[PDB]
Order: sequence, then C-alpha cells, then structure tokens
Amino acid sequence: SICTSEEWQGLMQFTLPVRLCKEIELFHFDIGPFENMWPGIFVYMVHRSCGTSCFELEKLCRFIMSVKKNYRRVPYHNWKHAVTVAHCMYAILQNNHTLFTDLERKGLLIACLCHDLDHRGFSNSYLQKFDHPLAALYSTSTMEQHHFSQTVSILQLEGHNIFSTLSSSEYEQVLEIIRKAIIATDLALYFGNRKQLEEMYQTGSLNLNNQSHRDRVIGLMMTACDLCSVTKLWPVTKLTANDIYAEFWAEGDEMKKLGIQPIPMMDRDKKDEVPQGQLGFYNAVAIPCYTTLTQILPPTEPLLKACRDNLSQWEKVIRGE
Amino acid sequence: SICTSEEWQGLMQFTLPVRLCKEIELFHFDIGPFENMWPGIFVYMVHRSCGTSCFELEKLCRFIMSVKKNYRRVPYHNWKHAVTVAHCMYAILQNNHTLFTDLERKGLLIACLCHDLDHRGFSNSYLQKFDHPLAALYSTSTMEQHHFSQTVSILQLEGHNIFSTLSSSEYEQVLEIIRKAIIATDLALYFGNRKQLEEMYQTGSLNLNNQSHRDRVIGLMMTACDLCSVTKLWPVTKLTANDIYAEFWAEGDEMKKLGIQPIPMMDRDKKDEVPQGQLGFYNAVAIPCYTTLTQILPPTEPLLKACRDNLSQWEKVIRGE
Ligand SMILES: c1ccc(-c2c[nH]c(CCc3cnc4ccccc4n3)n2)cc1
Ligand SMILES: c1ccc(-c2c[nH]c(CCc3cnc4ccccc4n3)n2)cc1
Ligand SMILES: [Mg+2]
Ligand SMILES: [Mg+2]
Ligand SMILES: [Zn+2]
Ligand SMILES: [Zn+2]
Repeated sequence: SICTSEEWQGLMQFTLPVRLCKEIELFHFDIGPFENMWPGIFVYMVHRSCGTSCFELEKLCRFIMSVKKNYRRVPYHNWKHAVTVAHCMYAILQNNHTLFTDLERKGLLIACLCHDLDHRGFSNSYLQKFDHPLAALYSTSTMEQHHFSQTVSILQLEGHNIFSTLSSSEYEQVLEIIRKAIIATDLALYFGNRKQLEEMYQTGSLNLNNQSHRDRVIGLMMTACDLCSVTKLWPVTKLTANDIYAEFWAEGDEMKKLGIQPIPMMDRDKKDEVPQGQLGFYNAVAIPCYTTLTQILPPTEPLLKACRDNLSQWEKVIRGE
Repeated sequence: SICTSEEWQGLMQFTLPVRLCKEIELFHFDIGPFENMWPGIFVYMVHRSCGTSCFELEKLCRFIMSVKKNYRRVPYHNWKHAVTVAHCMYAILQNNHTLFTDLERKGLLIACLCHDLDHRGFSNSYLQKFDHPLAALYSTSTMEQHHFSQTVSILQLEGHNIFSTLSSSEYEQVLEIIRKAIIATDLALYFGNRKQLEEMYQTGSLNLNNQSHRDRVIGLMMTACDLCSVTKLWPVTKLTANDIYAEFWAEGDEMKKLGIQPIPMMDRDKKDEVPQGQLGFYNAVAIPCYTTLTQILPPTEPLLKACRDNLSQWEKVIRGE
C-alpha cells in the first residue's frame, strides 16, 4: 500500500525542534504529545544512528509513509506503537554504540518500525481458533509471519527499496536480520529464548562471535522494545495500558458475539482485575526480560529501573493508594 | 562448599535505594523484582535490626554469598525462598523488637536465611521411603537436621565465622537458637507446636520468659515465615504456588519413574485438584498459623489479613471466577 507523492515530499522538509534533541536520547522518552512528528522523529533517529548517507532521503521517506499507511486504526498495535518500539531500539543501540555491525543497526530500526505491520487487533490464538485466512497461510507465529511478509512487499514497491546500495549477499543478510527480529516479537517465543540466554550467560558460554548467539540477543532486545511502555513514566504507562486493554477487550467482544467466553484478560466485565494482571505481568514477563537484558548489556539499566518503578505503582493501586 | 572472593567483595560496597528502605519494613514486601539486590537486602536487614556495629562487615558478606552458593537450582526451595523467609522474620522482629534479645534477633535472621540450605527438592517422606543416606543419619526432621549441619559447616568455613566475637556462653547459645529454629520449620512438628501454644494462650498460661514457651513461640514464627508467600498480594502468591508444585511434581515424577504412585499433591496429572488443596491447606495449616501468631504477637495482624485475602482468592478460583 503505497504513499502519495505529497506525503514523502512533506517528510523530506521536516526538522526536529532543538528542545527535543536531548530528550529523544532518554530511554523514558514519551512520543505521545508529538503525533505530527512521529515520522520525522524516525528519520531523525535513523540519521543519528546510521547517518545521512545510509538511505537516500527520498527512498527512506517513501518507505516510512507507506509503512505508516499499512498500520491500522486499532487501539494499541498501531503506528504510535511502531514508533515507540523503534525508538527504544534507538536508545538501546545508542548506548551500546560499538557492538552491532552497520547492517544490524539499519536492519533493527527498520525491523522495529515494521514489526507489527497490518495488525488486525487480534491475537495469534484468535486467528487460529476461528480459521482466519492468515492462520491458513502461516500456522505458527501467525501475525509475525504476516508482519515480515508486509515489510518485504513495501520494499518491493517502486522507489521504496531502501537497501538499493548493497550487494545481493548484504541484502540477503539484512532481510534475515529483519526476518528473525520480527519473528522474535511473538511473545510465545520469548520465554524459551530468555531461558537459554540465562543458561548461556551463567555458564559463561555466551559467545557474541557466535551468530546464533547474536540472533538470540537481538531476539531479547526485540521483546524488550516491544514491551517498553512498562519502562515509561507512570502517567504515560497508565495510559498505554488502557490502549492495551481496549484492544484485548475488543477481541473478547468479538468472541462473545459468537457466544464464546474469552479468557479474563479480554473480558470487560473483569476490568477490576487489571492492576493484579499487570503486577502478575511485570513479575512474570517484564522484570525477567529486562533483568536479563541488563545482564547481557549493562548500559540498558535504566530500562529495568523504570520497570521496577512501574511495578510498585501497580502494587500501590492494588493496595488502595 | 566454599565460594569465591569476587562475589563477597562486591557485596561489601553495595548500597540500597532510598525508596526500598521504606518498603522492606512492610509485611507484604515482595523481593522478586530485585534478584541482584537480595544479598544486600539481608545485610541491610541485619544492620537495621541488630546494628551496623553488630557484625564485622567482611565476615558477614562472606557468609551470605557462601550461603547463597550452597542453595541449589531447584524450583522452590532455593536462594529466593531463603531471602523471603528472612525478610518475613525481619518484619516480625522489627514489629516486636523489644520482645527479643539481640542474640535472638541475630540468630533468627540467620536461621531464616540458612533454613533450607542444600535442599535437593525432595521431601522428608521421599527420603524415608527410599532409604536415603541422609535418612539413615537423621531419622526425624531429616532435611532440617541436614540444613543445620550445613549452617555450621558454613560457620566452620575459614573466614566465615560471624559469631567469633560473641562470648563462649553466647556462642553455644546462638547456635541453639538457630538449631531449634531450623528444626521447627519441619511442618510435621508444627501442628503439635501450634495446638500447644493455642492451649497455653486460651488458659492465660503463656509466659514469654518461660524458655520452653519461648521456644514454642519462636518455632511458630519460623513456620509463619516459611509459609509467607500466602501473605503476599494475589499475583505474587499465585506465581509462587507454580514454583512449589513445579517442585512437588518433579518429585512425583521420580516416584512414577520408580513405579510408585505419589500423593495427589505431587502428581501433575492431578493439577485440577490444586485450588481445592490450597483451600484445605489455608484452612488446616496457614490460617491457624497466622491466627495463633497474631494472638501471641498482635503487631503481626497484617499477616493474618493478607492470608485471609488469598484464602478468598482461592475460594474464588474454585467457584469458577
Ligand atoms: C484480568 C485483567 C488482566 C489480566 C492480565 C493477565 N495478563 C495481563 C497482562 C496484559 C498485558 C499484556 N501485554 C503487555 C505488553 C506491554 C505492556 C503491558 C502489557 N500488558 N493482564 C488478567 C485478568
Ligand atoms: C492436588 C493438588 C494439590 C494438593 C494440595 C494439598 N495441599 C496442598 C498445599 C501445598 C502447599 C505447600 N506448602 C505451601 C507453602 C506456602 C504456600 C503454599 C503452599 N502450598 N496442595 C492436593 C491435591
Ligand atoms: Mg507483534
Ligand atoms: Mg525445609
Ligand atoms: Zn509490538
Ligand atoms: Zn523453607
């Protein structure tokens, strides 16, 4: 789904205000109040991280505004979330400047913007339960497989392929960094992933020279960016949660309409148990994820710290404070 | 089994966030999100209850990390459990500070930390069905007697004796507070101990400077500490249960592998019956424990309150909610 000539040209003339050049470097930066700038913000981060000679200003602006277009008006898995995630990966890549190959940095920031392309606001579980055409196409990591698929289609549009100045092998390489990274955002896969990385980091056997070991780390970085609203400041964190549950509950409404009981997480009638559900989630998913990332990459510390601060706020909510 | 100097030297210089300080004092405090800070949480706890002048910093840090290194990689009875039991004691001691001697508070915090030392993840009943080495050596309270053997072995490790500077009277005295405390964590003994204290209280004959009554109160404090996952907020409690059964089921699987049927508690093909087992455990073991403890030590009331809360949560799980 292509962008207009008017859109990518409008993006070429954007310059970020100076009073946000500092803040964009903070892990806890909330893009919320700056909706008009989200695409320019991505260009900014892409230029800081990869430089202004990495992608042709024209081709890159096409890509971005097409990507924008191929995100839906779903309550959570929408354009805003793509740019929240891409950003976190920016902050992560910045604070680890000399560890990732040049091709990795390009691939990952792209992979992050594209990671939830054409999301319908329905879990993988849902699409398989009700024999959705997408579940027919891809049996496992259903939405994720589709997101990679969507990405490759946007690059194959006219003047959109931003990887034009690379060999066939370097282009083969990057479309695999992007593949693995998006497939990593399937949270079901995360659990296994983080478990092996734990084992490895302990026994001292974590080899960054190893390729399959690198994939696993990018894998956890992907999850870590995916969940990053658990690492914003409390009023930002509160608001994204409402977006998360609006989407969940909408899926459960669709399930009910068919005379089928959704799990309690997708039922509006159980609104009161959100604080507990969050605490449960922080404790079972978020903390481990960020605890391990901080181990592997010390500079990511502010992520865990912010997660711990949000954890306590939910605790306070549960306790009536 | 000794530890390495890398670990203990690090512990020495650790300092604790100002926000946690206010919250470690709470009964509901969950230590889960802070795995790195656990060894230093104990240090803080000792210093606040016993004084910064009470132990020589270096000998303590050595003790703690070697205790840590002697806890196994088992699902429940592991390092995290030790530090939680110890934190529950802390909060009980702090709320009843003058009722106990400095020697009792020293020993009880340390006895809580070392109480499951070297747990393999097999119950007393297993070892004594399957004639284990340890069961021929210790025939009653089998594992607990081993956990005390372990504590002393860590005190007898060179450079680890934190009680070196007590008088000779006090030294054999503190090791007896510790011996009794660990032994009392054998749940088999608890029901008798509980029934007795419950009797003495009702007929106004409970007397704190009667040493045998005193030892009985201490033992019950130990059980109340040992079970404290049931006093945490629901999602904390729920997550721990998983770890418990994850360990019970690993033991049933061993009996099955050997060809003998485990009790329903240790059989995973009977998960269905978990909420009803938790129901009865709360009604038969847990409530009675915190009920009687609150009668003897009224400032422990928040423990009964939280436990009743989770009893209500388990009653709701049964009822299909
Ligand atoms: C009632 C209400 C919520 C829950 C419940 C269970 N689990 C969760 C977590 C929801 C969730 C999922 N994914 C997230 C990603 C990023 C940030 C927050 C998230 N919260 N919520 C269960 C019953
Ligand atoms: C099937 C499943 C479980 C049970 C069953 C019986 N009794 C229990 C309680 C297990 C237990 C033991 N120790 C605990 C300590 C702290 C918190 C919870 C605990 N639960 N569970 C019986 C049949
Ligand atoms: Mg996704
Ligand atoms: Mg034990
Ligand atoms: Zn996402
Ligand atoms: Zn224990």
